[PDB]
Amino acid sequence: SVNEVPDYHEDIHTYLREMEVKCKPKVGYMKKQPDITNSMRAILVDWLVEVGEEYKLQNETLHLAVNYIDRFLSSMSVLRGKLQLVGTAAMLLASKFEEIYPPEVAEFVYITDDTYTKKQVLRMEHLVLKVLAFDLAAPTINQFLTQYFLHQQPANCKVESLAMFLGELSLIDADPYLKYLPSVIAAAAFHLALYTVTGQSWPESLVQKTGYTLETLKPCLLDLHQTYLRAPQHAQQSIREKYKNSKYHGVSLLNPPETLNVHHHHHHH
Amino acid sequence: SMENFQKVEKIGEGTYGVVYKARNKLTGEVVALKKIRLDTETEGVPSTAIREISLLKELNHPNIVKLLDVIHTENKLYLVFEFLHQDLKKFMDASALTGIPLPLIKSYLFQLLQGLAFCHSHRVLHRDLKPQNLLINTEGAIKLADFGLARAFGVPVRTYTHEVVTLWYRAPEILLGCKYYSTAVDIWSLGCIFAEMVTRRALFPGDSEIDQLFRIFRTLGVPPLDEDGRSLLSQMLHYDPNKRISAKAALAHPFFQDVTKPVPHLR
Ligand SMILES: CC[C@H](CO)Nc1nc(NCc2ccccc2)c2ncn(C(C)C)c2n1
Repeated sequence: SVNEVPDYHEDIHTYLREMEVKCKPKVGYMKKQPDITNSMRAILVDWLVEVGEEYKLQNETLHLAVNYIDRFLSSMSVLRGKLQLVGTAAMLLASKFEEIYPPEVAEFVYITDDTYTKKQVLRMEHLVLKVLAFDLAAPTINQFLTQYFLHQQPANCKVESLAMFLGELSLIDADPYLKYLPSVIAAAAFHLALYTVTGQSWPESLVQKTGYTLETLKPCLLDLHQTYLRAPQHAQQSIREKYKNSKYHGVSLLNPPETLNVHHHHHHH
Repeated sequence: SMENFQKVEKIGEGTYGVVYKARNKLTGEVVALKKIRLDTETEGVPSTAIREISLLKELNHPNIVKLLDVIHTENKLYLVFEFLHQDLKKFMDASALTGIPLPLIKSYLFQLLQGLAFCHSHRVLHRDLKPQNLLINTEGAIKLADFGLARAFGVPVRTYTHEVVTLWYRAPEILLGCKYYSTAVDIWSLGCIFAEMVTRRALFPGDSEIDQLFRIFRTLGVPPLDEDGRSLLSQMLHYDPNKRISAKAALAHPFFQDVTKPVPHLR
């Protein structure tokens, strides 16, 4: 029905595919940050996951905040002691954009444990808006996933939760995930979740919609599979903890598949 | 930062901020300035501004008001908009006795649907389509304005803010508090506006939520409108949000086969 916007979904998909290219952060950016690293970024993103859980925020808000952080850090050098300030302001901005009831500024100050002042958070909010030129309506993995989910017959709640779990894991690790577009990560996440739960593969109807085949998705899929396998040993554990809950059907407790059983023509493969 | 602008008169106050008519002293351009106060020690930049600026920077269409510049001071934000001479509410009031010619009504509705189709195609719900937010110029154009209550939506939609759309233009699915609402809510509003252009009276001027619902129940269960007009209107005001016509489909309706672009009709 109209909640699925039949007359516009294809226009919207085409537009989002245009915009994700324009909203893409710089792939190499951390190499050009003298004071911060991918490991520090992982700590920050993992913390934002915790914040999102604590304040019961939308996963979309979390994805938006990460996009803002990566775009900001693509343009602006930030010292280590100020990284969490960028993150806090990003999460505040994402919340104002996306949430019906965003937390008040005082709650964002509280979550940072009084390292920063309220003035600092507010001034950083303004700086982030300037640097991003108010361009905050970024396409997320989540936005593509919900569109992909409509191709289920019927809907599978464990598939949906696991795909979201895998998409979320990708936010933690700039290497490799910065080189992949949200539509591609969502596609690889959907396939991997579909296969883990049901044994099914990336649907033909989504091949026609997205133009993505398992062949084009392979590099991202192989990365995501490895991330999934190594997940219980990752330094960052908030997403796994989150997805143990009944809300997400305890999908982080599921065993990842040992192999993807992808097509290999050679006898020795 | 605002040295080049000379304020002329106060225009009014919309969803947020204050709007002034101003002139650019260097280029001669007449603009509308929306002044937004921050809030620098408490809540920062309002979500209304964040949404309107972000979305209006994306939305470039003849029937959506043009955002020209954002001037980013420490304590205030100034949005520079194109100036439009009149709003549709004032125009209808000015036309209370004369009426509005059908070709202009048809042109305005066609353009509003073009603008709205553009919004929905770019995942934006307006959610505040009332005559006060529809702006007209001397050349026959009409444009959507005040995106303070607008929202970028996902597919499929999830639950959004309930306190949306001023009472008179509020779709039944909002009034009854359905957990989901979509692009259909904007169509309802434009249907109400269509009727209001024909009569120069609000279609459902409810005094309360119950009165609002009763007024809707009466009518569905506009004299001077032809068969094609009433056909389109009934489809724009369908009770079922699923059955309600889309802006896209509305543009293809027989009512518009002979559409032109007349000039108002009053100054
Ligand atoms: C939409 C509501 C806004 C504030 O009442 N009114 C308004 N009205 C506008 N024009 C109508 C008008 C002109 C002069 C006086 C009163 C109203 C106008 N033009 C550009 N802009 C914007 C989008 C900042 C305009 N805004």
